[PDB]
Amino acid sequence: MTLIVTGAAGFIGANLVKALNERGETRIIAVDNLTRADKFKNLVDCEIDDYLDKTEFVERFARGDFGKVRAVFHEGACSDTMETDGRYMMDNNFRYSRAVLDACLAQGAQFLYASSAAIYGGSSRFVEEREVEAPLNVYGYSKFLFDQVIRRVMPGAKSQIAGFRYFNVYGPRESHKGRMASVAFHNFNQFRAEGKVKLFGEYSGYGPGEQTRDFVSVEDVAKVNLYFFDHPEKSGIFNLGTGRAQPFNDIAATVVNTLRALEGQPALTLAEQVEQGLVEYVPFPDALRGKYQCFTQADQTKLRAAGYDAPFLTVQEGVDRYVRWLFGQL
Amino acid sequence: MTLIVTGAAGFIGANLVKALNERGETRIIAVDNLTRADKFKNLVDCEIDDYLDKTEFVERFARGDFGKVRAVFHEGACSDTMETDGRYMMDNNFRYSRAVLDACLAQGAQFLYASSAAIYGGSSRFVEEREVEAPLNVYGYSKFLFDQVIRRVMPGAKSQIAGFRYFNVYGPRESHKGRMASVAFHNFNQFRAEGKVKLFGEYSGYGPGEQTRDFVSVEDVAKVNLYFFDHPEKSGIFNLGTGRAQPFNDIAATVVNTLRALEGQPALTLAEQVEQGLVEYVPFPDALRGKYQCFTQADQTKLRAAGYDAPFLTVQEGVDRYVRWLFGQL
Amino acid sequence: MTLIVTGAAGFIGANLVKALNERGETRIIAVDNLTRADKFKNLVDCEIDDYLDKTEFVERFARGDFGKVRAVFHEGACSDTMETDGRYMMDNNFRYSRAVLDACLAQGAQFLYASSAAIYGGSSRFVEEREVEAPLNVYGYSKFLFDQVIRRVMPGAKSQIAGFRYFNVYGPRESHKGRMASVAFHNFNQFRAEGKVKLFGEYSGYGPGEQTRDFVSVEDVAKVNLYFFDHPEKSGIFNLGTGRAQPFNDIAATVVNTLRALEGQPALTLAEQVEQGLVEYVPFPDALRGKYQCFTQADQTKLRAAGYDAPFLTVQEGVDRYVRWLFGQL
Ligand SMILES: NC(=O)c1ccc[n+]([C@@H]2O[C@H](COP(=O)([O-])OP(=O)(O)OC[C@H]3O[C@@H](n4cnc5c(N)ncnc54)[C@H](OP(=O)(O)O)[C@@H]3O)[C@@H](O)[C@H]2O)c1
Ligand SMILES: NC(=O)c1ccc[n+]([C@@H]2O[C@H](COP(=O)([O-])OP(=O)(O)OC[C@H]3O[C@@H](n4cnc5c(N)ncnc54)[C@H](OP(=O)(O)O)[C@@H]3O)[C@@H](O)[C@H]2O)c1
Ligand SMILES: NC(=O)c1ccc[n+]([C@@H]2O[C@H](COP(=O)([O-])OP(=O)(O)OC[C@H]3O[C@@H](n4cnc5c(N)ncnc54)[C@H](OP(=O)(O)O)[C@@H]3O)[C@@H](O)[C@H]2O)c1
Repeated sequence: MTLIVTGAAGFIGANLVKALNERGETRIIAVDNLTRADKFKNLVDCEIDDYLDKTEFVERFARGDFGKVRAVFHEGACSDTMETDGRYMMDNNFRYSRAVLDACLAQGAQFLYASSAAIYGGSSRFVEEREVEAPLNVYGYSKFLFDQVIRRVMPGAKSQIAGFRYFNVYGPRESHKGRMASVAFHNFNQFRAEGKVKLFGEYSGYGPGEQTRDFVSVEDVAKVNLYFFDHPEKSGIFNLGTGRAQPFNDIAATVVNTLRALEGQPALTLAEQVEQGLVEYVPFPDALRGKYQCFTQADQTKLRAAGYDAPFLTVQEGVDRYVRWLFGQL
Repeated sequence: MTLIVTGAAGFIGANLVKALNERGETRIIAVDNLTRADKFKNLVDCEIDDYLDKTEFVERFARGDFGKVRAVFHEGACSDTMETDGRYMMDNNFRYSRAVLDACLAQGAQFLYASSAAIYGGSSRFVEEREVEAPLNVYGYSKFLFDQVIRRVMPGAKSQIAGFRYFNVYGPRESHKGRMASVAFHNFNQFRAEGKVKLFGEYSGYGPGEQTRDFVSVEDVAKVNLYFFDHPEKSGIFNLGTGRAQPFNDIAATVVNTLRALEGQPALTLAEQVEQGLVEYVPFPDALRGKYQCFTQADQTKLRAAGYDAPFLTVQEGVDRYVRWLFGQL
Repeated sequence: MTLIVTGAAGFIGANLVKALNERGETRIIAVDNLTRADKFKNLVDCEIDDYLDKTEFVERFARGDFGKVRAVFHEGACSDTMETDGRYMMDNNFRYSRAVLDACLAQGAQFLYASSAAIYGGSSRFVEEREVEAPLNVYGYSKFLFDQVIRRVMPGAKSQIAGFRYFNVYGPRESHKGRMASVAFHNFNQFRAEGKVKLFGEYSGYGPGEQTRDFVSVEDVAKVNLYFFDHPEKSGIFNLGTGRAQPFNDIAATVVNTLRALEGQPALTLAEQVEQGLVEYVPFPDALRGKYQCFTQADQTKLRAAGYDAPFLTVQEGVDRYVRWLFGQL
């Protein structure tokens, strides 16, 4: 009956908590780090039995302080793809994940954790295979390396181990994420303030805004998590995206067109938006050269094969919906 | 026989200590943090058995260093609503509270603790139910989450669990609270120093000074605590206010008129005070936008239904008396 | 045919040039100081024969560089009531006026010049008599003293000498005046930028926004000027105000209601606007204490008796038109 969500105050974690709550699961231990306070807003409409700081958790879990725990959704991680202290990164992501996993295996708790497509780096295949993994930054490396450990532990594991390589995740509860929030959230606040949105210009062969990613709503991230939570016999590392890749232009053009409908104005093509200065491009930062993915697209074979067969919200549906939820404040 | 008050050197905890002394209860263990040394003034006219820093107390209380303890008045918390380190807020408030609760439950000691009307946030109703609780800042969240825990502990709880959601408390012994002391106290000093008082202006559709709160003197706060102390059979989460919501304008008008009256001057209406420059309005801080409660009014129903039928001082009686008490200094 | 206007690129001067332009007079020497370049806008739709800086003008004028000159409209002065260098103020205002006056007398030219109601200081009568004149700042004194000199020179003067004590003037071509522009102009920009307007709070027994002035449109100012221009037989020093005094609140509220009417919204009362936060009050600046007129109202007796019988635009007609015109930039 007792559930544990780490990263609970965060974008994905709190979304999981909300989804658990909505199916009546409420005996939840929330673990996070509230040093940046505003995250708390994410848990205000939630039901949990306890809160701990990430520094007090592991040793108390291991000790059995929370009793009989059914599952741990391990979303807690430093998600700053620009953080430079790799020692911190490896301790806070990799080592920590390991102590959590060891505690789950020692107790028979299901272990559902967040991985990242950043692991793929500049690959042209996105299949859950070591062969094609080569992360561009130390964040991606911390995730990559934990995935390697998972592959060694999985065959001998009697309790569930399910890892999700989230792609570009967007949706409610990311408001606190700063520069690490999604492009859609960024585009939203930009249009509210300056009446126009921003995207990176040309870089490494891709036109302005033509860099493409697989954008997934949290709604679908939470659905997938619950599916494997419900099937403790399914273990593995799974891509979690839509299998459909789109340029950043679609995010921007969509956010703009949806904010215009909310005020009466008719939809515009991307080109009209650029023409009218509704979309403008910022020159690509030197700090991100060689460390940036210009293309990602989930191969969906593995996830579908495991029996998750529901459709995924498209950019059009999901971003439009997300902007409207965002607009819900005036 | 041994009593313990945390927050002992602060506003409400020191009023509790004195109230206990005024009934021959003097075997008190006092717990606070004297880093800001001026607080000591709150215990000079008091009788206590011991003083401990908040950091060395929880260890000694569980270990039973204080012998048999009848009750704990857990008033100690970080009361700075603008404190921004949520990790500290959750540790010093929430986690600390649970530890005190756990030791209290372990030893069958009564547990009377301070909550806060901040928990209700911008809600339209003020009844002790999860459905109207939405805190606006992390301070509120730390009080909120402890209350949720108490609702899970309570049914099984052998011993007394008394939690009081204080509203806007004013009165003596709050002199050290700086920017967190009551508006009454601020106005007094302001008047003494500049010959005028200040209030926030228009914010969120409330006119200047027209934001409204439920103001309760400490005296009433101290009576309610003693009542539940005398009644270990009574347990619950109670609103502690007067049921009567007044605008900030009233406090100021009262402070100005009481201070005028102390110098043989006639009373003015608010409309005269504003026209005379005795009341002026500072524009509303952007640091408070969306984090500020514009309306509170205690729903007394649950507190009455527990046998506390005594009447509460009004703003006119309480502020007047407090202002006169303050005027005692030269 | 040759006409001179000092302060030509400033507020009143440029209105004189345009009005003269509109009855066929285009033989105009313009004299100003364009260091703050933006005043140049004031002359764009105008016809002038020459432009000189104020520092090179007087020598050339007295020497006869401009040939026969019918009249000089002397509007050029430092109009910063908050300027603290009184040596500069007396040189740029008082001595400059005397040098221009002398040259006029010797050439036989009409001399129309700007005085100021600032001359009356905190007086309770506003008649053109020495007995009720006592300026509060050095600006006022520079005009005050010059007027005394005119009263000595006028008896045996062969050409026209007309001096106008402008009250609070408002209207187009004051965009460059900064903190010295009319309150109507300030409110317009305050409202366009923040959807609310600012006025001074209580000072010296006048409530928030209650200090009153005699507000006169530049159109009337230009009209009175043109009248005496037409009648060289009339000399003297005259009040140029409406005879009607309103509080600043009237200006504020008239500006708000007029802008609201343009966005379709309904008109509000002053107390409504104050309660809604549309009008807020700034603490009176110490730098103005004892240097600030709380009341002005022109006694029109002398102006009428000289022949000027026309009606003056009131605040409601004038400010409304000023606001609509100002709104013409979008
Ligand atoms: N598009 C996406 O959002 C995306 C894509 C790929 C992977 N992911 C993964 O999704 C997970 C959650 O991401 P998110 O979007 O929700 O970011 P997030 O909002 O920052 O959530 C993470 C929260 O957990 C905290 N935390 C960090 N390390 C922790 C630890 N060792 N134990 C417990 N809590 C910890 C973080 O706070 P502090 O860091 O300040 O301590 C943060 O508040 C991460 O594992 C991330 O790698 C997300
Ligand atoms: N208007 C009100 O007065 C109001 C309204 C709602 C709730 N409350 C609650 O009433 C209680 C008392 O508030 P107050 O007005 O008396 O403010 P206070 O004067 O600041 O009292 C708290 C004192 O306890 C200290 N303290 C902080 N954390 C502690 C801990 N974990 N253990 C022991 N002592 C600790 C504080 O010092 P440091 O913070 O410097 O460490 C402070 O001296 C608080 O819990 C507050 O949340 C008050
Ligand atoms: N509320 C009112 O509008 C009001 C009330 C009473 C009297 N007045 C008088 O009306 C006249 C015009 O005022 P205004 O509202 O039009 O202000 P203005 O816009 O500042 O116009 C005056 C212009 O004359 C320039 N100037 C200063 N000294 C000069 C000089 N010795 N010779 C030639 N030009 C000079 C000024 O530039 P710099 O100063 O930067 O050098 C300024 O550009 C002033 O004499 C003023 O005292 C106005």
